[PDB]
Amino acid sequence: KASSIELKFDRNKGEVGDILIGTVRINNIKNFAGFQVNIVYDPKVLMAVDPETGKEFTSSTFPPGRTVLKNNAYGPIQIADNDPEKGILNFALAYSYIAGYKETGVAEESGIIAKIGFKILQKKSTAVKFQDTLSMPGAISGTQLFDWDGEVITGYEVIQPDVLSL
Amino acid sequence: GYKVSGYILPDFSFDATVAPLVKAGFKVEIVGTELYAVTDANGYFEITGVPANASGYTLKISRATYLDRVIANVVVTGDTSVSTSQAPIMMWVGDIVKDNSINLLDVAEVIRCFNATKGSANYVEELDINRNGAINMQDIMIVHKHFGATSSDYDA
Ligand SMILES: [Ca+2]
Ligand SMILES: [Ca+2]
Repeated sequence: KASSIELKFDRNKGEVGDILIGTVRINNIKNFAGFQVNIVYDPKVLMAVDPETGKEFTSSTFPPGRTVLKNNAYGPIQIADNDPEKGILNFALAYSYIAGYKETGVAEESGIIAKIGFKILQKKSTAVKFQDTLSMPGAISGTQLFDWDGEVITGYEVIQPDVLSL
Repeated sequence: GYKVSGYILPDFSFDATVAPLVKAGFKVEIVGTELYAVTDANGYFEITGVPANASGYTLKISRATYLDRVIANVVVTGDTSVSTSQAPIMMWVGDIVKDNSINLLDVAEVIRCFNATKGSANYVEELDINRNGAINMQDIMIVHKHFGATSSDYDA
């Protein structure tokens, strides 16, 4: 099937104070073992928040809700380096012991890698999406995926969401 | 004396512009002697004036941020190519906090400079593993290639 990473929202409309949930997932990524993404939004329209608790995202907040790369036997490592004030989310996650992971002979190729809450501050048309950044040269529209050999994966689609109209 | 030569190649992907930077600097020394050499931009090294030794010598390869490698039984009965361009000696990067072990402390050092770009206050070239101008997850994944390894993990 089609290999891709996508950001999608549970709802397209809402009231001020409502928390829209953006789910980031991957589909059919061969030998997937890690990633890093850069997502941008308009901070005066939406506010990045934990989809569950509702706590405000800070520079070190790592998004929850993933269904892949959770096996402690391969030491998953999470990294967050956001800039909420500028409407920028940048985080990464990967198994450290990829050699052990490859030994199982079965990779986790489809699933959720992040769930992000976006609280509606204004009733206006806005968009959020993956976007390239200087700290990720050679990236695919602000995304980089890696296999269990530690190499960058290429050729997949980056499906942009939004068109959030209100 | 004879000439002991070969080629060395780091175990990760890199483009043509950085090749000269990542293939140079590997110190090759014959254990128990004062004979040694450092690879040039082509990953090539050549030690000269080496006495014959039917009972092969032991060589040690080292470089900052890399895991030391020991190669025993290098027989020298004349000029000898330890390795070739076609089949070079591989070296593993990731032993940042020198302790002969690729572990979480090493990954933590790269993390301290996460997302740093060339010329930035937090950018350190040696931590920019593939030297593409930014320190990020791509570099960490390279270190992960040999997470948990010690010198003895190299093929003997
Ligand atoms: Ca170390
Ligand atoms: Ca880099």
